[PDB]
Amino acid sequence: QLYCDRYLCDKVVPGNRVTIMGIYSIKKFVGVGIRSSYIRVLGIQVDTGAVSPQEEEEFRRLAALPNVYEVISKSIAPSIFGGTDMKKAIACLLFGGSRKRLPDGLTRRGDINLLMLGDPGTAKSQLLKFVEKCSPIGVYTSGKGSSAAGLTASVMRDPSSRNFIMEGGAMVLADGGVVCIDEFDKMREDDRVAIHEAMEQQTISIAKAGITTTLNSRCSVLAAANS
Amino acid sequence: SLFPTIHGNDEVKRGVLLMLFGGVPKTTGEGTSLRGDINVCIVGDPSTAKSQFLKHVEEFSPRAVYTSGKASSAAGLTAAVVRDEESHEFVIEAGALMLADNGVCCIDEFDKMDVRDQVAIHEAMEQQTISITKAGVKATLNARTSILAAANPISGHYDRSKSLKQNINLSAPIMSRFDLFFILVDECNEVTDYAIARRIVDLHSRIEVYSLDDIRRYLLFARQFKPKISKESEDFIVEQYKHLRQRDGSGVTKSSWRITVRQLESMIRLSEAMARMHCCDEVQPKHVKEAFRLLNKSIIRVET
Amino acid sequence: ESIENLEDLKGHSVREWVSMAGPRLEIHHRFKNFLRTHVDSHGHNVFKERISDMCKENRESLVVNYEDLAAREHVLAYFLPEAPAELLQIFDEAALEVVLAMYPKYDRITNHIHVRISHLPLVEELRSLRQLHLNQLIRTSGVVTSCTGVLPQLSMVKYNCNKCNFVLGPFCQSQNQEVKPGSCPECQSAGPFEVNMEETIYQNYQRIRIQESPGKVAAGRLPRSKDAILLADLVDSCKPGDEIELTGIYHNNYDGSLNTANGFPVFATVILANHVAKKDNKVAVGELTDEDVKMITSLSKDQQIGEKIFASIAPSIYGHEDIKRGLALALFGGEPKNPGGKHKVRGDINVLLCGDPGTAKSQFLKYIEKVSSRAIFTTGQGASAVGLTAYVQRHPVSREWTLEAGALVLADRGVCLIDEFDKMNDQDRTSIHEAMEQQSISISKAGIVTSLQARCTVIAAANPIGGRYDPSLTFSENVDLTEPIISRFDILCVVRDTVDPVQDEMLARFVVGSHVRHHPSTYGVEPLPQEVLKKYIIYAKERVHPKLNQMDQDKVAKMYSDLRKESMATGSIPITVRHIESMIRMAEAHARIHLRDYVIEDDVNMAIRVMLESFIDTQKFSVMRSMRKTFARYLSFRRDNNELLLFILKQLVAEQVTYQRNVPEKDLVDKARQINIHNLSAFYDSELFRMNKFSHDLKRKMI
Ligand SMILES: Nc1ncnc2c1ncn2[C@@H]1O[C@H](COP(=O)(O)OP(=O)(O)NP(=O)(O)O)[C@@H](O)[C@H]1O
Ligand SMILES: Nc1ncnc2c1ncn2[C@@H]1O[C@H](COP(=O)(O)OP(=O)(O)NP(=O)(O)O)[C@@H](O)[C@H]1O
Ligand SMILES: [Mg+2]
Ligand SMILES: [Mg+2]
Ligand SMILES: [Zn+2]
Repeated sequence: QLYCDRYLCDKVVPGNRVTIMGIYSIKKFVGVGIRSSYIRVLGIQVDTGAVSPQEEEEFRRLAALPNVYEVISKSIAPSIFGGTDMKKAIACLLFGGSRKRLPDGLTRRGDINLLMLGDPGTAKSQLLKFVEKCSPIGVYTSGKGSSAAGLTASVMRDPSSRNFIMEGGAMVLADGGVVCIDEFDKMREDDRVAIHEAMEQQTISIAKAGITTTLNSRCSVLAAANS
Repeated sequence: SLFPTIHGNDEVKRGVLLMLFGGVPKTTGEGTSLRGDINVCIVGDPSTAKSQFLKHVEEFSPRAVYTSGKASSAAGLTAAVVRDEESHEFVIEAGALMLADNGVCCIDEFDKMDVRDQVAIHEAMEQQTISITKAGVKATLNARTSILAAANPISGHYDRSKSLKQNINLSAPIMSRFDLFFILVDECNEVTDYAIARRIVDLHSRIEVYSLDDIRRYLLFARQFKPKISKESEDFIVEQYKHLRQRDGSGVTKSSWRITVRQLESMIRLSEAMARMHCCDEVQPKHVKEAFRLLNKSIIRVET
Repeated sequence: ESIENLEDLKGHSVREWVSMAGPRLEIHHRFKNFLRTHVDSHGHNVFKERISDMCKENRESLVVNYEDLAAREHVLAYFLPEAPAELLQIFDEAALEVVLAMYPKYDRITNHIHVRISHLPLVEELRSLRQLHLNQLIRTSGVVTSCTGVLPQLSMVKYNCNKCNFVLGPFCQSQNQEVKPGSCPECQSAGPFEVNMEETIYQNYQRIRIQESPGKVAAGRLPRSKDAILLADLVDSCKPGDEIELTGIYHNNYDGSLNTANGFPVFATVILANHVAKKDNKVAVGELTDEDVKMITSLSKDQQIGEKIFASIAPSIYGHEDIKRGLALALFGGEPKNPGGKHKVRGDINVLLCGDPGTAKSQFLKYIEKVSSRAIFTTGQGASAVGLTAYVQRHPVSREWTLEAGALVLADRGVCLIDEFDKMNDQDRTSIHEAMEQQSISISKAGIVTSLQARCTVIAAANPIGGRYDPSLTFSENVDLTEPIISRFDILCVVRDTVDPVQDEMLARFVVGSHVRHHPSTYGVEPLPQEVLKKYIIYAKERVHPKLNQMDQDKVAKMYSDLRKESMATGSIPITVRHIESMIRMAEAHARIHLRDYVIEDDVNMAIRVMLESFIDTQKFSVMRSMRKTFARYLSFRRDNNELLLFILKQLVAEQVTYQRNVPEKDLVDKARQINIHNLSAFYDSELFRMNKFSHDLKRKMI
C-alpha cells in the first residue's frame, strides 16, 4: 500500500511501472500486537510524457531524415530475422492513424488492428512480446488465459461499501495503446465476441447490476494465432 | 468354501483367490513403487455368473467396495472436484477406488465408464495413485487397491470365433493393466442347466470346508508373509516369460494382446500369491508353475 | 560466581528449574561448549563451518540437529522438549556470543540470532495432537493452505504518555494479549496511550494454516488443520501448497469466541514455529557442506561422469538409454538468457515420451517426481486448463477476486510431469503453450490483468493412436498431437515393445533381479547413489552457469538446413528456431552435467546426436536406413578420432627414437593440445595404441 500526497496525486496511473521513494510506516488506524504497514510516498519516478527540447530536436531530426521508415522497421524486433513486411505492419500499428470526429458527431478509429495467423515457431509471440515492451501503453494477454469480463470490463461488488463498481479489463487498461492477444485462436467464441465493440467503435458499452456506462477503449489489437 | 454357490469355473475361483492373497508390494532404491496388487477381469454374457463372483468377493472380504462402471455420484471410480457452499470452494469427493484403498474394488459393468474415470483408471491401476490438479485442489491421492472387473462383450454373446480383444471394447492400455482375464460363456448344456437350477434351489432350501470367519482370519494372517524369490524360481520365471514372448512373437503380426513386461510382473505377483496362500518363506518353482499355468491359459483364451 | 552443577536432578519443575539463575548459566555454558567442540564423524568442527556459512550470507539464524545435540549434551536434549521457550532463549544467547567470538563485528549485521532445531524425533500426526502435547516442542507435517502477508508485530513497545512527552519504558509484547502500561510513572494519567512508532521495535509476523496432506490419511474424510505463527527470519519460509515439515511449540490461550461457539471453556491453540523444512526439497544449495561440494567437484573430474549420470537415472529400469539421456539433459537443463535485454528465450528443456503400453513411461515420470525438487505430477483428465495454469477465485475471507497459482506456476523452477498426455482434453492441453515457450502465464480475468512466471520444464508421457505404436507410420502420422504442441517439445522419444528374445531375456532377468533385490526383507558403468545425484543436480543448477562463445556455427546451420529438407518429405516437425535452440539448450545442459562454465565441442556433438537420433526415431521403419546414412555420414556422428592420435604418437616416437639412436607422454599431449584433438583419454582407452605396444602411466609419464 502507498500513500500519495498533494502533487503526487494522479502523477501515476494503473499499469505504470514506477520506483517509489517513501517512508515505510504503520497505518496507525489474525493476532493481537499486529499493525498494518504502508509506504508514505514522497517521490515518484516513472521507470517506463513531457519531453525536453533536446529530445524534441532529436525526434524532429528522426522524422526529417529520409529513411526513417526503414530505420523504424529495422529497429522493431532486431533479434528477429526476416519478416520485414510484418515489422513494417507493426510500425504502422504502433504509430497508428488519426482519429477523426465528423460534423454529425460520428467518430472514426485511427487505431490499426493486425492479425498474425500462420505456422508455429515463427516469432509471432516474440513480436507480440516486443510490441508490449515498445508501445507507450502496452498490455500482453494470452487468449486462452482471458475472459470476456477480463478483456473488456468487470462489474464486481465493492466489499467495503456493498455497491457494484467497475473494473477495467485489458482493453481498458490498454486505452491509448496496444493489446497483444497471444494464442488468439484458443479463446472461446463468446469471449472473442466481447471485443467486437471495442475493436471497431473503440467503446465498451455496459449495462449490468444497475450501473450503465460507455467506457473508452481507444486501443489497437495485435493478435497472433495458429492454423 | 469361498464360492459354494458357483458351479464349475474352478480356474476363475483359483484366480480370484490368488487376487485375495495378492503379491508383495515393493519400493525401488530410487523411491519408486512396484505394484503388488493383481487385477482380474471377468468377461461374460449377462446371463452368466460374472456378477456372482463379485458379490461373493464383496460379501466375504472386509473393507471391499462394490460399484457399477457408471457412477452413482459426481465422483466415480476416481475422485471428482466439487464446490461446497459452506465456503463456495472446491474440494475433492472421493471415488470407489479410494474408498477401496488397501482393499478390493469390485467393478461391475466395467465396459461402460465415463471418459474421466476411464482415463484416470490408467494411473490408478498401475501407479496406485490418482493425481488431481484442478482449480483450488492439487492432490496425489492413494488407491492401493486390487480391482475385480466384470465386463459385458459387444452384442451380449461372447463370440468364440472373434478374439477377446474383438469381443470387448477395452483399449489395449487398459487390457495390459489386468493380471488375469477370464471368460464365462453361457453354454446350452442340459446337464449344466439342471446343475445350476439344483444348486440355486437346494442352497435356497438349505438356508434356515471352512467358515468365512476362518477364511478371513487365515487370509489376514497369510497376508503378513512376504515371500522371497528363490534362485531356481527366478530362472523358472525368466525362462517361462521368454517362452511366452517368443510364442507371442509367432503371431505378433496379427491382431493380438502383444504381451508386455506387465505380464512378467503379473507372473511374479501370482507366484508370490501362491506362496502367500501356503505361507511359504519364498517362492518355489511349483508356485511359478501354477502361476504360469493360469497366466498362459489366460493368454490362449484371450487370443483364441 | 554461580557454581557449575549436575543438571538433571532437582525438586522444581523443568520450566522453573531452567529459569533459575544457576542452572540457566550452566545450560548456557554447556550449549556454548557444544557449539565450540562438536565434530562430525570425520572430525570436522561442524558449527564453525555452519557459523561461517551463516555469517557470509548474513542469514542470522543457526540450524542445530537434535540427533547430535542428544549425542553431545544429554541434559540439554532432555530439557528441550519439556521447556522449549526458555531453553531456546538460552541457546539463542549462547549462540550469539559464540558468533560474536568467531566474527566480532557481526553485531553490526544483527543484534540477535535464533537457534532453529531440526530432526526432532518426537514427530506427531497433525490430528493426533492432544492436551498432552501442550507447551512442548513437537514436529508435524502438512500442506500449507493459507498464509497472511508478512506483517510487522510489536515486540518491544514504548508508549508516549496520553497528556505529555514522556515515553513509558519497553513492554515485551506477547502472542496472547496486547500488553499495556496502565498509568504513566512520571504522572499517573491512565487508559489510552500512543505507541512511539519510531522507537518501538517490531518483528516480522506471518500466520499460516496447515492441514493434513491430501494423500496421507484423508481417504474421503475431511482433513484436520492447525494454525502456526512464523516470526523474524522464518517468514517467507513457505507458501500455499508447500508440503512443509514444521517444528514448533504447541501453545494454547484463552479464546472467548471459541468459548461461546462451543459453550465450554475451550482454549484455542497455535504452533509457535521453530523450524520449517520441506518434504520435497530434501536437499538445498543453502544446506550443502564443503565436503559435499568437494566430492561433487571430484566426481566431475571423471571422464565417465556423463555415462555415470545417465546410468544413474531410474536405475531400476533396464535399457532405454536414450530416454535416460534425454531425461538427464532435461533434469539438468540449459541456461536462460536475454540478449540485448529485450528478447527472452527459455533455458528449460521439454521432453515427450511416446510409446506402447508396458514400457515404464509413467514409471520414468514417477522417478523424476521423486528425484527432482519442486516437482509435481498430474494425469490426463485429472488435469484442467485452469488448474494447470492459474485460477481466479473469491478470496475466502475478503470475498474479492484473487489470482492463485496453478500447476505450472507452482513448478515455476521445477518440473511439471503430465502422464498419459494424449488423453487430455484439447482445451486442457492447449493451455500450456505460453508456459511451454514464453514461460509466462498471462491472465485477463475478473479485473486481474497480469502475467505470472512459469519457467517450468514439462516432461510428458503418451500413447499413440490405438495404444500400440506401428512402425509403418511416422510419429506425426500416429501421435494425434498437432504441430504447435509437438514443436514445443525439445526432445521427442519413441519406445516400442518389439520382440527380440535375447533382449527379452536380458530385460526379464533384470526385472526379476529388481524384484528380488528390492524385497522388503545396458549400464556397464555403475550409477551414482541417488542422494549423491540429488546433491549433484542441485549444485549444478545453481553454482554453474554455462556460457556459449563458439559452437561451430556453420556445422549447426548446415545440419539444421538439411534436417529441414529431409523433414519436409516425412512426418516430424523441426519448426525453424525451436530445434536450433533445443540443440543450444542441450549443449548447455551437457556442460552443466560436466560442471563446465563454458560449452565445448563435445557438448555440441552430444546435442546434435540427441536431436538427430530422435528425428531418425520418428521416421517410418523402411525410411530409417536411408535417413540414418544421410545424417550419420556427413552430420557429425563423431564416435571417435583415434587414428590422428595414433599417428601423432608414432611420429613423435619415430622422431624420438631417431634422435636417441643418432617425457614422451608430455610430448604426446603437447601436440594433442596444439591440434584440436584435446580429449586424449579416448586414445588411451582404445586398442589402437595398445596393439602398437604403447601404454601409459600417470606417475612415470612414459609411453
Ligand atoms: N525469424 C526468427 N528470428 C529469430 N528467432 C526466431 C525466428 N522465428 C522463430 N524464432 C524463435 O523461435 C522461438 C519461438 O518463437 P515464437 O515467438 O513462439 O513464434 P510463434 O510463431 O509465436 N510460436 P507459436 O505460439 O507456436 O505460434 C523463439 O525463441 C523465437 O525467438
Ligand atoms: N525396461 C523396464 N525395466 C523395468 N521395469 C519395466 C520396464 N519396462 C516396463 N517396466 C515395468 O512395467 C510397469 C508399467 O510401467 P508404466 O510406467 O506404467 O508403463 P507405461 O509406459 O506407462 N505403459 P502405459 O501407461 O500403458 O503407457 C512398471 O512396473 C515398470 O517397472
Ligand atoms: Mg504463441
Ligand atoms: Mg503410463
Ligand atoms: Zn503525562
